Amino acid sequence: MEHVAFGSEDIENTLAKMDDGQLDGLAFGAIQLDGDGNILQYNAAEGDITGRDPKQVIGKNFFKDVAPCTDSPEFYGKFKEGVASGNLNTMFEYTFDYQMTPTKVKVHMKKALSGDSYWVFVKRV
Ligand SMILES: *C(=O)/C=C/c1ccc(O)cc1
Repeated sequence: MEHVAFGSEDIENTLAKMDDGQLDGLAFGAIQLDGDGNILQYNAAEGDITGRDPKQVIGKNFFKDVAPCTDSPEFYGKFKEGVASGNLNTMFEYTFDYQMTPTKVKVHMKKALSGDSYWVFVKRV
């Protein structure tokens, strides 16, 4: 397991250093999106929660295709606001329920160090 806690203050720095196998070693789900919501990275822990194949969701749109329950002011709205302001860093509870059993989670969204890149981190609650 990679030695990284969900919600860490410097999580973006740690993950900037990681390859795919490393991201798959995290204790929590990790998705990297571009500013339009297209899926750049998706780790094994996230697929364990959602039943999505991390190898195949890459390239799809998280808000339009994969996770319509997040296409809402409460999730997508916060993403959009943080992308626009340039300082995305927000945490909230949510329920994921499209093509998976309804699952309560805690979500942390945070701007990545690489350009036009934004993390969505997920753990069960
Ligand atoms: C609601 O439709 C949420 C769906 C979902 C959330 C997170 C994922 O990684 C995959 C699907």
